[PDB]
Amino acid sequence: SHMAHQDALPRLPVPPLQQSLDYYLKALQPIVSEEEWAHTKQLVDEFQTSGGVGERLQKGLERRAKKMENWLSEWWLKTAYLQFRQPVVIYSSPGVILPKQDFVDLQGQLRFAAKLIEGVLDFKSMIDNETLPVEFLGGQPLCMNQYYQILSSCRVPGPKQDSVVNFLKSKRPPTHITVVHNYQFFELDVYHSDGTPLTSDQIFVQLEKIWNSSLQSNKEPVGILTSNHRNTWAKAYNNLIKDKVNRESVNSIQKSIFTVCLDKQVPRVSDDVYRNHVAGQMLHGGGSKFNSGNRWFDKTLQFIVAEDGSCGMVYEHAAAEGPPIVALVDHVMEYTKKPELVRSPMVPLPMPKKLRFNITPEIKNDIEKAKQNLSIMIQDLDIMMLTFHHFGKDFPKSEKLSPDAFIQVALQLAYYRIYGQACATYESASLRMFHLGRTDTIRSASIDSLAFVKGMGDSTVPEQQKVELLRKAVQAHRAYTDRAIRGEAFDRHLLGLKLQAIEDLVSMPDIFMDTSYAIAMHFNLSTSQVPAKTDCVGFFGPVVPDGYGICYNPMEAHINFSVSAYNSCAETNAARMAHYLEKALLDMRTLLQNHPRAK
Ligand SMILES: C[N+](C)(C)C[C@H](O)CC(=O)O
Repeated sequence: SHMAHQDALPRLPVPPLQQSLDYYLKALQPIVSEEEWAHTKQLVDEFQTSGGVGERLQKGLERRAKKMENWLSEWWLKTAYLQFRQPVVIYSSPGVILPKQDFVDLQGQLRFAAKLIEGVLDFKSMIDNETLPVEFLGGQPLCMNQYYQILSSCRVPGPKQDSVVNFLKSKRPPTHITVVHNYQFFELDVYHSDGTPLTSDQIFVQLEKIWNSSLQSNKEPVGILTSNHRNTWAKAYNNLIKDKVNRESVNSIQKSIFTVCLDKQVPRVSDDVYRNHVAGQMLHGGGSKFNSGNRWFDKTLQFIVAEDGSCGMVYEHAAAEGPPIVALVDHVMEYTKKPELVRSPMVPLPMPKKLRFNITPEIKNDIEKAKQNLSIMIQDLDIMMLTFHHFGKDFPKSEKLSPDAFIQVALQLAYYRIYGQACATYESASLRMFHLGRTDTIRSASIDSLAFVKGMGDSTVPEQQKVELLRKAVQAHRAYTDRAIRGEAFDRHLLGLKLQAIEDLVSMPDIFMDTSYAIAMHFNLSTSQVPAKTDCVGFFGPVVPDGYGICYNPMEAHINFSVSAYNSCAETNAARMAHYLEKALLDMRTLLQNHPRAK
């Protein structure tokens, strides 16, 4: 947004070596053995010894920060996503489920879909004009650069590493979106000649023509190719755009402000697994026979409107971060409720261009391969959506406790109860207080948390002592959260030293080849909060085979949880973890309330 605003932002810092290495050792203690900790302790010293390797790398990062807006920007985007060759589906692109809608027929589906498009465009006008209210936290400005990445962009396959294209602010910014129905894509202009955007009514009419221009699911699901392994997809992608029409269709999708998916009717399932499936539809689409082919997963923003009223979205992480999405969601959902205006007399409206795809025996073979790959993926994903009705932010806040810290500590209590030990845990922290900041790591497994979980279950340790261990565990977490937000966390900084070493062509340092670093970066628990005003929830796959993906939205009197795991690992089960997590949240409340402070 405002130039003055972004110009006042502090630039991402490089924390002091001794600081980050100290925090590093503290965070390792709860997850490694003493031998492993002792050895890592020795390696940590050698790394920071006078005139040693650590210093040369450290100064490298400091120089790097003087010559760049953000010393970590390109590096994070590159190593976390563009270089991640796993399919973006389930493994990277977050899935979001919005509050169900009440439409009961097709027309209601097109109507809502239309309202939503107008909603996003209203949100877009604010971003174009730079009128979107500048944001703050505690009184510190927050970078607004993430709002410019989510629209009119698209991930691009690469034989070695992908890339991201953005056209929001080009000479001829896009004015069309892409709509896909029954696997067929269309190019729909959402603005008139005079810049004014179409209306909810003008949109609905266009979507109707599209619906008609694809009555049957009688075409190849080209789009499903975007969900295969990035290396496989890069080859199939290249072979796909060897054709002029294909290339032109693809090109149209890449520049489209965003994509809207009008899903087809799917079989009915028992109620107790209904939410689970809906999430599946938003996360991955359900598979080859359902709506997976009704997607273009490279697209930064994909809004999904189900046939049964459900709806949600899925964004590609390369160019999308949490904050923008949350803001867009809240603003759009609210807009779809704001009463319209008298129908703007209808003016002549063109036919939405259909983006055809010439199929060849090779393009068709890749598609069959993509169906098969995705199918395996879905069959391995274990999801359990938990709606914690017991309480939300109200309880923790009435106890003068941060709800996020509380939930995180509950999760630690739940994991320990199941496995009898703690594990490397990750919780997304927003680095937005700094120019171009995306995220840093908050480590939920701490000295205090383990102390709390052990004691919590120790028959000898008194309830009163348990409650004190709990309060310490929560506060420790909150502090870490605040620290990570101010750039005092250490994970990104450690990554930087390593990358700096590689860049300078220096032998990989011992500190990184260390078993302890392998364990510290192997996140059996991957988490993130979605602090939305809308009663929605996010979800994503575990970052490790034997791990869980947990995402939550704390509401006032309840909490929306998503828990994911992989079937290929017998030691992890979604339901069980969700079941324990609930019990952990409740035992924590019971414990807190039975041992108050004073009167
Ligand atoms: C899901 N997870 C934590 C892997 C990615 C986060 O949503 C974004 C981040 O932490 O950079």
